[PDB]
Amino acid sequence: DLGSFKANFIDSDGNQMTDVVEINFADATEKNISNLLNTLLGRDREEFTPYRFRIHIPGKDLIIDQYPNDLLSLLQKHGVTNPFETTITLSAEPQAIFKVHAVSRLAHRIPGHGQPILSCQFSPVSSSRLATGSGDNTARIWDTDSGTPKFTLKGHTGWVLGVSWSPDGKYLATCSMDTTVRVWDPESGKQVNQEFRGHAKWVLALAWQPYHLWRDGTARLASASKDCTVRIWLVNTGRTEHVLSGHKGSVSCVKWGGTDLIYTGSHDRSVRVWDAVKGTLVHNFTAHGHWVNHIALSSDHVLRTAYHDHTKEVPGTEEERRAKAKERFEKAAKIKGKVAERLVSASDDFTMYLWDPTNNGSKPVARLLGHQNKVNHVQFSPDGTLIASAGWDNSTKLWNARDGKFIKNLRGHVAPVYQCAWSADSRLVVTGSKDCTLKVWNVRTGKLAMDLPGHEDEVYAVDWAADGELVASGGKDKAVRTWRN
Repeated sequence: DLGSFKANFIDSDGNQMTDVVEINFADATEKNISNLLNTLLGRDREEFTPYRFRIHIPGKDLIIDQYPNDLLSLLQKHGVTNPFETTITLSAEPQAIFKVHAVSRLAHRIPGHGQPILSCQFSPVSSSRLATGSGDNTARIWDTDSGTPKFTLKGHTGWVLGVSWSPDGKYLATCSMDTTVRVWDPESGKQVNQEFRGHAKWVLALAWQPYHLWRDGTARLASASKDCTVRIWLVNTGRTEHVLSGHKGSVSCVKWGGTDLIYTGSHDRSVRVWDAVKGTLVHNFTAHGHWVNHIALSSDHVLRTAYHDHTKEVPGTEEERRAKAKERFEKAAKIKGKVAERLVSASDDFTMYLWDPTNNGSKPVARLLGHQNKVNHVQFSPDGTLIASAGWDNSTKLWNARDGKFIKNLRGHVAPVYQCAWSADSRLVVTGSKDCTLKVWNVRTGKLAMDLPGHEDEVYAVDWAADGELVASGGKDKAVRTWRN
């Protein structure tokens, strides 16, 4: 009946995935073509990768990201005069094997904090445990199964600006205006040893060393401070291994990547890359024309949870745990077959820069222009294909993580957007706003999927648990809220 076409399958790198193959238009659904590609690649029936396909419109420079209900008509609409003897290039984008359901309603409101919540993060193990940091000088651990307080972590004498679980879930770290970092046991609620002292001013951000890189029988932890330095701590002994010095202004943000590089952004308007093992400066990016206050790595989500994944399988031994954590990172961070993390940074002049240190050094991949006010948060999607940026201009913007191109606005908030958080399958993003709402966005369609009123005041912090089940939020009204499907 309907005709056929030759298909040229290329991956995200632009490399041909299989030899050219003929496909009937009658069979040309995304599902069937995805099934076909999996088959051509020799995959096992039970190990198929779900593909979506960007269609390269023959005769022009347009790439369609949303697969059409009828391929033939899409081609004819675009003036493909001979659809039956033109090779169609299809970019294959692998999708998550699992699906995260959009949260849709309040699960629990839990009061406890006496001042605003500034930070919140789920355990990398499951959504059953949540941590928050507050201007009441405490962190808290919450039982999200029942919506009850679990532990109050007291000891800090200034605002808790950040909480961060160790990637294996065994520790929680907190940083504070009191110039200290504290490490806690989230199962017992007890502080581990003494406070980490050394910074001269407020401690602004934390980054755990990825689990698969731990050595000397200890976890390592990086802290960024207003004192313009980063310190690397040995967690077991509380000793500072390295002081990363050179920034001429406050180090507002810090990330620790899967090849043992540390990344920093500063009010001295620079973004720097450091060798964590040697404590030496590797790259100094000076493109920004204003204070840098936020950075993100393409690999953040996979490094956030070490060996913990959607399978809920935890390997038995230290070695196996390391191996699985490493394998997950390398599978997620390889571009063109080589491990290569990307970095995005934001300055107060509304600008973002996209970096590929491995392949570009200090020449940025792209400059990301479009926001009409400051960026308050930026996150790569877990699969590293997209960037979401939360703006003071009431918008969240989506960008291509490969070339920095603007893709679409997420419009809906009526006040500054303070944070965003990706679902683990890269399909959804949740945002929290000054307007006291959370909104869940369908990334593929660009549309509001779910609107979540409830908070009595501004929302400062949001997280989407890696297992997908719960979203958490907190802000000026002091009570934590969890959200469920």
